[PDB]
Amino acid sequence: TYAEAQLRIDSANMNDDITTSLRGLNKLAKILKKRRIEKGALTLSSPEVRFHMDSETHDPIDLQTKELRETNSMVEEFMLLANISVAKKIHEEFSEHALLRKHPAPPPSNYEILVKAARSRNLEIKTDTAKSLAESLDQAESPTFPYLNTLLRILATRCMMQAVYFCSGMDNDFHHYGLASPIYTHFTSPIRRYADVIVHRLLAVAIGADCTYPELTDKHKLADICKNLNFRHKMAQYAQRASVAFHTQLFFKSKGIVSEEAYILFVRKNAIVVLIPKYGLEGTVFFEEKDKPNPQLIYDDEIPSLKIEDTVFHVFDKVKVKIMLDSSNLQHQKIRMSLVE
RNA sequence: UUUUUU
Repeated sequence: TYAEAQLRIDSANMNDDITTSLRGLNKLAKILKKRRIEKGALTLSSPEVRFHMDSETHDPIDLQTKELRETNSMVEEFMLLANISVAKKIHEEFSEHALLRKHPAPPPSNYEILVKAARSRNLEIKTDTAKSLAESLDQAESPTFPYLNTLLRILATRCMMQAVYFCSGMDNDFHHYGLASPIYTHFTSPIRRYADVIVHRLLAVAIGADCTYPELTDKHKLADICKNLNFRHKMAQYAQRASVAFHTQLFFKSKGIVSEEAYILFVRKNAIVVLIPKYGLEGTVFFEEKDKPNPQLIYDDEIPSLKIEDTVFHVFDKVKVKIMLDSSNLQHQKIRMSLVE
């Protein structure tokens, strides 16, 4: 486990051969930490959630967000090293009939809204490439609150394109935007991915360690397999996110009408969507349908600020929110937030 | 709607 191995490595007290090997792995992982950001890789994942149960495991009680250890980043960068190695290997051997994974180049319009939000904030951001963006974003640690930096990171995480698997025979372009590497594929999970199963098959047929067949090298069939595995992949995150949304509703439903103070992260034309860190979820409140006459809303586009007769709301602010679940229709049990006039 | 373990 991670806590036990962390106490193994971080204490020089317990010393078998396995812990010595893990300390050597950590010393190599700090060199990977040296080269890591200098490659141009971004490790800025979305705000996660973890339920913790009760005496029954069917109604979980509390909601906790895990703080990551360094050994997670260690096995991360080792699997990145393995994937880069096998990608260059299959590129050298079978660049016409291998399964590769790309991240397309995003338009700068998705970065320009973030640059406008940084202009409202205390920081300028270069939208040229991932290198200058990551360097100017990592230099933006404000002593007012580091969680404003965290909100900037998750808003940058919101602004990306959808990576996919592709066959090279049918079509060509192999660059990857997110990892700042020229070519990439997945290899290190053949238990839970069929793409890694065909990666193992093509690598075993590549060095001649096992027999390949002509159905394993036909390109159009593979392109169809890449379309199928791209379709199956985007549905799975939809299912997982709907699952955590449903469970979250159950948790909220049995905690009555509790409330928080949250941070506003995105602004609607006539509504605003915020984040609550204590439960760590996203939630929108609409300012158009339960509202007064339209002159109480004044909206700007250069800076998306919404102005009321009392005060103009801005991004990255502590606000007054509540949690109430609606069941106006039994379909789509939805989380409503607040009411103001 | 990258990314690594489930």
